[PDB]
Amino acid sequence: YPLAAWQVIAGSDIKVGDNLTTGKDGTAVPTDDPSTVFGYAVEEAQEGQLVTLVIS
Amino acid sequence: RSKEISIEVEDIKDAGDTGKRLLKINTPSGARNIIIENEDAKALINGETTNTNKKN
Repeated sequence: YPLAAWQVIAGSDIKVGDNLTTGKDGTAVPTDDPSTVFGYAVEEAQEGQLVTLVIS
Repeated sequence: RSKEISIEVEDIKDAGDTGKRLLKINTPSGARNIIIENEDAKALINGETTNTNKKN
């Protein structure tokens, strides 16, 4: 069901607009190297909290 | 839409015509063939001159 945005457990602290990639245990962590980027967060989240961001 | 971004030369929108030819080239000889238009100068740089190249 093609989702435009997901809710993924943050593997660290994530700021709004941060590009995200996979982390430990499949968690979402901040990145900076295009290739690892699968989505951009739309809200701030602390480690262990869900963060919702658009795919793209 | 994403697996990896193994882009190609023609994906680089603001690359120039000579710039793309150089990026695709595999050897120094190929690069010299792109860059040096004067055939006598190219012959000198290649260390391979005819008597006509020498006169010129």
